Amino acid sequence: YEHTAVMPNKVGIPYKALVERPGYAPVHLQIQLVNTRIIPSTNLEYITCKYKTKVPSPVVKCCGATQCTSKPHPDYQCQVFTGVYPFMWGGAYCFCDTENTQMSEAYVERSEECSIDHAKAYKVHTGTVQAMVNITYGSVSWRSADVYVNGETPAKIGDAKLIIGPLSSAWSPFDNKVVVYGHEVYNYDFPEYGTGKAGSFGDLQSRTSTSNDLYANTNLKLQRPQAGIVHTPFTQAPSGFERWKRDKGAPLNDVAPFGCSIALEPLRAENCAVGSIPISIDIPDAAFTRISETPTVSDLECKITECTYASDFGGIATVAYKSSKAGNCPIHSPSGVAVIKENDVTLAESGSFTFHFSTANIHPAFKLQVCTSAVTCKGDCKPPKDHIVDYPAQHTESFT
Amino acid sequence: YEHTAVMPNKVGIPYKALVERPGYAPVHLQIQLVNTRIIPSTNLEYITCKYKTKVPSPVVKCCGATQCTSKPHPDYQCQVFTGVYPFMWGGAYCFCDTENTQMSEAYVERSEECSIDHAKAYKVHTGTVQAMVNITYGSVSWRSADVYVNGETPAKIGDAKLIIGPLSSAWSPFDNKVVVYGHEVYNYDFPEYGTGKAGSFGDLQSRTSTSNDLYANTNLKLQRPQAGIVHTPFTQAPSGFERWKRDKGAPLNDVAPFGCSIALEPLRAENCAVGSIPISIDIPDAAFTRISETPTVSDLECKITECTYASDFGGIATVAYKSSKAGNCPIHSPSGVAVIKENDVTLAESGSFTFHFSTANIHPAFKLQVCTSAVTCKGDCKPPKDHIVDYPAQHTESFT
Amino acid sequence: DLDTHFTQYKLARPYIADCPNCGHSRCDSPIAIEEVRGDAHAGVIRIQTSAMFGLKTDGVDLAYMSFMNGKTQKSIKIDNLHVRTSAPCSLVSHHGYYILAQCPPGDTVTVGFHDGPNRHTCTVAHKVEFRPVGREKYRHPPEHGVELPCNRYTHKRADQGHYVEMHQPGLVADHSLLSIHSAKVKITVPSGAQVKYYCKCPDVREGITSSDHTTTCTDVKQCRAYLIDNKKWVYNSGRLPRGEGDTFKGKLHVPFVPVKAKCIATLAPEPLVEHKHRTLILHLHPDHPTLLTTRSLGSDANPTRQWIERPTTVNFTVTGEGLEYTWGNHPPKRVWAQESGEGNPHGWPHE
Amino acid sequence: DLDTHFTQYKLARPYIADCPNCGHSRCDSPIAIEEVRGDAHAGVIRIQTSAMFGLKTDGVDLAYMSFMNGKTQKSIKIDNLHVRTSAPCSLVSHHGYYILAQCPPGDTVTVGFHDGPNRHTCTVAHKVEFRPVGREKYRHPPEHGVELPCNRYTHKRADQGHYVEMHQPGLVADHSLLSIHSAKVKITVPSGAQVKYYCKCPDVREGITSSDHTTTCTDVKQCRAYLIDNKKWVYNSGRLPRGEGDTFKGKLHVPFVPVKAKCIATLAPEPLVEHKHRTLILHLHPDHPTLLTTRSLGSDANPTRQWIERPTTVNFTVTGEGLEYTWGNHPPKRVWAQESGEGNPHGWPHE
Repeated sequence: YEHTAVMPNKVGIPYKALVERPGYAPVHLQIQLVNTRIIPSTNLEYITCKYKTKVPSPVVKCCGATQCTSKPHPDYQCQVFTGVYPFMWGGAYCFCDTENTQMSEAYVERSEECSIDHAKAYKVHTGTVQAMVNITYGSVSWRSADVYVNGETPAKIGDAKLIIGPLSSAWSPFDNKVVVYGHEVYNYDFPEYGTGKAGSFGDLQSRTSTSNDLYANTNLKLQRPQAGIVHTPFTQAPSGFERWKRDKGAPLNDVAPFGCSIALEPLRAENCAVGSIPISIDIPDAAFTRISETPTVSDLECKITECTYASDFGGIATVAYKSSKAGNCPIHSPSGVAVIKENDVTLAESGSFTFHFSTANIHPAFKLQVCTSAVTCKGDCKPPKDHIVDYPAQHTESFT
Repeated sequence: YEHTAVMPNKVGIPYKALVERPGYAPVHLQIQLVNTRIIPSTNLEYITCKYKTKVPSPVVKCCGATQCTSKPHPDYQCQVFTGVYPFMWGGAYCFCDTENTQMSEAYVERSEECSIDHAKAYKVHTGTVQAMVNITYGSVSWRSADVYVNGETPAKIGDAKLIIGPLSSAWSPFDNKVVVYGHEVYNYDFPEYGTGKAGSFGDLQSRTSTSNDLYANTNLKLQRPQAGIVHTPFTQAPSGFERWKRDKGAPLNDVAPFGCSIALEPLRAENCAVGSIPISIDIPDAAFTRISETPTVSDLECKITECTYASDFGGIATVAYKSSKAGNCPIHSPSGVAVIKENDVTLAESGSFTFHFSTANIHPAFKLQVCTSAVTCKGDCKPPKDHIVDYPAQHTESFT
Repeated sequence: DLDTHFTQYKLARPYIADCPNCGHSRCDSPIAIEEVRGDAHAGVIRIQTSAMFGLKTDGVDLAYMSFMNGKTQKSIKIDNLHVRTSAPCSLVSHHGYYILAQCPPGDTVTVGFHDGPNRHTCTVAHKVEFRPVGREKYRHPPEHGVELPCNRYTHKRADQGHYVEMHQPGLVADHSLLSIHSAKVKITVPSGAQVKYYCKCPDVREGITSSDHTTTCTDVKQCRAYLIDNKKWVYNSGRLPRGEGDTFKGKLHVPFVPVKAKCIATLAPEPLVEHKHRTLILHLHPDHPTLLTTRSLGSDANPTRQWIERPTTVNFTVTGEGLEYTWGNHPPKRVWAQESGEGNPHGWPHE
Repeated sequence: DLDTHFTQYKLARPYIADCPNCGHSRCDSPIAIEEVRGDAHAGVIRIQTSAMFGLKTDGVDLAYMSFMNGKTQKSIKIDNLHVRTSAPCSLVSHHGYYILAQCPPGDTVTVGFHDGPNRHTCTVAHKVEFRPVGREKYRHPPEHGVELPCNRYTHKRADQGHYVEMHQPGLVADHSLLSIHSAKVKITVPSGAQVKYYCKCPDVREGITSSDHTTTCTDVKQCRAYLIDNKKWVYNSGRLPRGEGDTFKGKLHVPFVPVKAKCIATLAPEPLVEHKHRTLILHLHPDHPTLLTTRSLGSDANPTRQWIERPTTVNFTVTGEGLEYTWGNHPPKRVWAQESGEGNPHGWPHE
């Protein structure tokens, strides 16, 4: 009646659940926990991205009391160098014998890639919790609707009134503080934004892609420009971006438990193959198919005349039912332990009539609770090969 | 090594402590605390304040059902009413002959008082919390140091690193949820964010003081227009920041734990006077006075030269000092029961040097921690009294 | 003031509306009261008439009176007006659609100028409360105590610091507008507007408007006399609907913001601070209810709550880091513990 | 286009700065390379010369080349520049200090044309790859494989998507600037600029010091020829030092931004993804390094990581609830299981 259904929160699997009832006829659902949703409140702490030593032009005080001063976009790594008597077309512009110093300054500054396709940290607050739940029916055909699990709407959306979550993916499998760089998610913790840690993630910490305040040391170390002429050597360690796709840490869209792959996310782990959303529906009795407008199935037998089997969708088995009543008949192997092609198939009394389903078997001996009364619906059929294909259409696995 | 102070936290009073250091000569403290702040990593959930039923203007579709258009302020009480026959000059402004509908709409909207002299909710976490204790050492110098949890933010405020425990402000005297009314801060619940309803302080949830969006239920009730003619009946009941000022929680600027007061704050605890502040600092030699002044203070005896019966500074006592090497010697009672106004008292071998203090009784047999040597300055005096005067300069007090 | 604020004045008209306690069958009140604001901490109360008194619509003088009679103003002296709240007010200033007037707080507001055989008033309900900020909480001061920092309104008309959503001088009927299109009712603009309309007969009934006219149904009372003004802004009222055809959602300020000044406030004398050994003896004798509370300091919170409205000696146990004592909503006092009364040892909390 | 943003063009003027390595005893050449950006993964590299080729500083032709020889321009053809990286590049477009060029990837960049009494070439380091942004990394320009999402350059030179510091420039030597004040060496402007100064001998060198020159030093080669271009803000190179007494604002964009879409790309030669009984047998045969990695789908977790840059038949034991297979930055594929070896009896013979 009030059809509980928990399944793994797995994106691409239509688990085709069954309301077991005897007041009215059992009616099919599909409690398909499509797409792992997580989405809490977040805070952009700092973008990281591979450097660009976009020199602010070296503030040079060549002699006497040195100054590298302060100009817009603070934080400048600045180092005096001597043994130079520079050239740039004409003669030296640093030249005293009280110093003979030419003061090179270089800071790390956001690349153009920081703007678009970039590592992006967050200190992620506990916030909200989200789910996405398909409910089909043995009357209604599909709705795959986003459903909240926090204080906003953990009630009715689409068919039936549905109470959602808590998820096992209420937080991402990745850490509280998370970096995301494209598809690839890198879990890295830091307390909050400020002045980071060089030669590791958050060695560049710009609040955003074009900014004033930042942390500009990707292990940027200026060195002496030999030969008595000045340029500015940049000795720099790989940033949290260069590391994260070719000097990668942990690529969470391939190593986050469950079955997750990820996009750019605040802290969400899309496409996880568990993260189970326990769905519970309060179905009004009216929405059902009546038990007298279905066969109250009796004389259950399954056979075939000819058959071919399919574990995606197309698995068949004729049924010699000679039921006490006759009518329409929603079918499902109880509570998302089968994938049924159909929502509802009519089944009468006398003769043999195939229905469609799909299961984690190669021949159809999956029980099917055909609008009252389960039966393993054997038939010789023919083996399919159909398992190279994506996330299941063979439920949570439970047969051959 | 460290900056001893075992002597309580107050405010107003210029109260003191004595740094036991054996590597260098000890240093006097005047621990003047009068600023104390918390400031964690926090999130402003909503400004609150009482309603203002700034009666919005409804999109009256008129008769044959009226549909209430969504206005730019989320959550709105809107109720169709029929049996009206509008007038606003001349006749009906609705399209039925006299079967007219008047769709009254009223939402709660930010008050002009919300801008200034308001309330302000907070979910108060921890991320950046600070235990602030100024010590004007006096013998050496000022330092107003803080503690920080986040490690991309310095905690080396003051001379160096200063550790308080019991903390002077790194806790919150208010709860996680706090409501605020001017001076009186009430550590009292409020409903999360984006969900708030009447029967709490936080029933109004405007995200800014003067906003454009809010969450508007403060027990605003539309009722049927009078006389079977148009207009908007708005019946408005009490709300957060109107009640809970006599339905009040604990008014923390007079009842805060840790001896503090609170107001409209980004989370701070002003004017603390916690149980004690045992201050311990990891400081270089600069914060101390050097060992050359006296390696150890060798002999001394103290007796009054007429004292006070009061913690007003006026008590004096000569001390026949002597030392391993002559020099300066910071002093203060090592209990702070006598609070000493002398930053430094000079010591020569077998000399005598009066210092200044405040005591609290006619026979001041208070130890004086003469930079590695205690001494009781006993003797009979004359009793002045005045004990309504501010928080102890005799702190750790519980005596006559 | 009378200088720049032609934001509201020029780009507005007073709007004639309606009120329940009026006429022989309800007068159309162009002074229809919405949005009473005694909600502050003040002593002065803000009323909103539908009328835009102030400047006529012109440059000078806040002491004229422009309400709407017709589609036209009625720009006359303010001497026929009676602001009242739940006690007779004396006007302070009008600015916009909003009038500030000095009178006690009140559950209702009751405004009216004589005109016609009737006395042509308008009244409305709105829950109002002033208070002095802090401990002593009242609905407005009794007549005593110190002034201390709470919200209050200014004398002068301009007193910005808030903004309300303004739509326009919205939809109200003005059947002085409504001519006849030879037998059908024809709406016209107040001052330039996309005028919202429908009849039982076809047009647009959502109030999506670009000068709607329905001249298909004969009766003036079977049609929607509505006005989306498209270059004007006035206070959003419930007795002034808005449409959606060319409505603004443009926030345009409110004058008469209660701002931080020295509010008339409270405090009752005679704290009578006395200290004998770790204890503040306090003879107390207030003029009017004083919320006393204290904090015996330390990690200790030690609250006290007691309304004191008559003579009572209380006590508060001062400690090793003091106690404070807060006789009303005036700021905390402070006290060191220790014996007064001569002659003891000293030098520890042990003697 | 020729004109895309007079933001850079008008408000920038070429300059000649030291090349970091040239091996002519380290020549000064106006092709002093800063900011090599092989940060678009599509065959294309943005390079920055220290001279502002493009438009001269005017309105006409990307097909000129204006560098500084002297303080004066030398406005000649674009094709007299030769960008190269490994094999010779082909220009795409120049704008500002920045050229977009179809180049091989390269650890270095090597630019050069005859200028001066030498061959005046210029070289600089910057790590370039045309890596997929994901679980793959690539070298050479696209010419094979499937497209999959990575960076690519804009052919659009108006981009305000980022901006490089150009606000208050300063010196580069151009001692052609430095005339003589009839015994002592005299600072002069390139074409306007507030030109700061000092010599080895005492002179003021804080504040604006375009009106100050050294009156005590004769030798030109020990003085600060300056260009604070504050009406034609130049690129702020490391081989162009700044002032210290002056402030001007004139932050100016970068034309070429690497953006992410479907970059012309590579996909390491087709893997064989075949599912047998609860097992992905995987014949694999890449070119460029592909991180193959998995996500065992279901209640399951089981990742695998192995860089595949060598042909290897590997296996990944697909569970009932599936496994995922992530052949680099080619999108993750997926495989369920229950078998796929074909034939588990679980029916009733009748055929």
